[PDB]
Amino acid sequence: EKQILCVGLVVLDVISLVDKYPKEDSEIRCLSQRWQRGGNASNSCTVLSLLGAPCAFMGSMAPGHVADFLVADFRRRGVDVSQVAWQSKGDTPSSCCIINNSNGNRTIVLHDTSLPDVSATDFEKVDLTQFKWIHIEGRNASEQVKMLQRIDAHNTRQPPEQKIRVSVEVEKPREELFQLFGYGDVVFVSKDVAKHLGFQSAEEALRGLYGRVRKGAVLVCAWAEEGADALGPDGKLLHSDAFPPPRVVDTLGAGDTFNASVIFSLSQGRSVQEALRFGCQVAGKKCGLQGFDGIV
Amino acid sequence: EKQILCVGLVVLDVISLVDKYPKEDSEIRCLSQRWQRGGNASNSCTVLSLLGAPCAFMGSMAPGHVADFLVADFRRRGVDVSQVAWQSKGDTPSSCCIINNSNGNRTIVLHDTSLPDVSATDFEKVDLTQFKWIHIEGRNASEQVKMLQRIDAHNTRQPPEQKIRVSVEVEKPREELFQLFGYGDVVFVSKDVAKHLGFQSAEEALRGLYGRVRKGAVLVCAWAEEGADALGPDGKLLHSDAFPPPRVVDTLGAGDTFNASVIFSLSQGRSVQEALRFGCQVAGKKCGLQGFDGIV
Repeated sequence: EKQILCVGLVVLDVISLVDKYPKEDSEIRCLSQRWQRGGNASNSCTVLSLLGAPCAFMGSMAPGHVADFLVADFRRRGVDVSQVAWQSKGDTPSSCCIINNSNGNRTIVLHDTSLPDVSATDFEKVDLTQFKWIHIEGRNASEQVKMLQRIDAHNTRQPPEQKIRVSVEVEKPREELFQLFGYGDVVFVSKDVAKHLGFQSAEEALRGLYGRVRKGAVLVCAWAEEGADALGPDGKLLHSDAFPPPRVVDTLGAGDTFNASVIFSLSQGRSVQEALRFGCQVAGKKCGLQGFDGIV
Repeated sequence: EKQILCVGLVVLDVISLVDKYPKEDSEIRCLSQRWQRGGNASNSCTVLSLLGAPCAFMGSMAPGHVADFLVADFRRRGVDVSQVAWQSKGDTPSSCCIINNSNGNRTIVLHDTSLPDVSATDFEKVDLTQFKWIHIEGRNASEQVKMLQRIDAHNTRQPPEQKIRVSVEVEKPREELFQLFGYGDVVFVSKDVAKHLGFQSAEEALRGLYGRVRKGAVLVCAWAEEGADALGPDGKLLHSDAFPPPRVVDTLGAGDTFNASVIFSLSQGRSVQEALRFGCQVAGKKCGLQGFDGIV
């Protein structure tokens, strides 16, 4: 059975919950503390795996303690890591995150050696016959365009039933990523890119950005508590409410859980409306849980 | 040569070395990062190892990756882990440590909650004929006294020449530990404890607290830049100046280096006076060093 590939960043977050932020030069105990693999492409694989869809992660890593921990996690959850671009030097990104018990505050100390990004030449070496869906976390745009072009060229030599579906996320606020909009069957734009572009709601954003997508494509924008919306080539704006959990305990990865869910659903041949709804159910559920496990 | 046994915590410390201490609700970018075996008894075994002294660690660990790292590290250093108390489930202690670059202060967010402690039951299964010196990190006091009494019971049927020497560390400001004083030939008390009880200097700390030890014991107190002092049965107050590094960069475990150096010095039949200086020479140098390698 063909897998879903997710190209993006990975990170080891060490998350600590405390009652009060630590005064310098002190030793205090934790309420809780967990080690969690993260990064957008990385979380989507976590969700795709729990939802029972075979998937693969491709990103940059370097050998070391963190990579070892990260690869172990991937494997345990069944995520394929064969396509990973290993680098000669640097460390795989890691961070320690202290979380305040009442204030909700989050201080992050981050270790990141600027590993070269997955390049077009890295992606040339990936055999595409294994994949049914590919999803690219927008980062180094001009290289990623080459990748998307490579996929486009692949699809032209294939019957429709066997074409690879492609999705793209534009989640950081940078001029360079705009070029991604023109590729992919599904394009995810985040609230924060949307608001930074001056848009005040998911409706405006879709209607404002749709002109930038390849013909036939679908633009999706999830707006947290206000649900999620989408716009297709037929111009009807599809909506889903959010599914707020009784208490929102953890938000880290909710957007990644949204995207993976929409991908999974469209992947299973469901409709955009259905996929929007599904994305919202799963994301809301995750928000009432520590990490990703209890989603399914 | 018989082994020195160290009883207490073992921890996988995630050190992050930063420019300035970070402000709450902010994302600072790390200078360097690493994993270190830590925990008080654990660090003392690292130091005891570097001096060339055979040693063994006893504490609670639990199956998983964290234990794999720590155990591996114990072996890299020759430390005997056969006396360890393996639990069936739960997670081995781990922590997030932030070290300042300029001042060199260390801030610890420890996670030592999961596992049950080394019980007095566990300790009876220890062949006391293997060790010449048993050191106990003061933690679960009421069980630790049982262990100490069992050692006292053992010494009774052994001549002065070949009789196990015992020490205790009182490092946390929790009343529960006050009992431990009456046991052990050498009783380490820290600056963090001394100040909690209202003591201004290392001298007044020893004077006030000596009535608490057993007849003929040695009360030690290290006080960072102000060296370290000691008081025995005779009553002559021995002191030592501090040997500061050319540039203080890492304080994390400096106390655990002092203790270890004093224990070592003493077990090799030197005097309290010489022991102190050695504690200060080595503890000091460890402060100009990122890690424990190079302290001798």
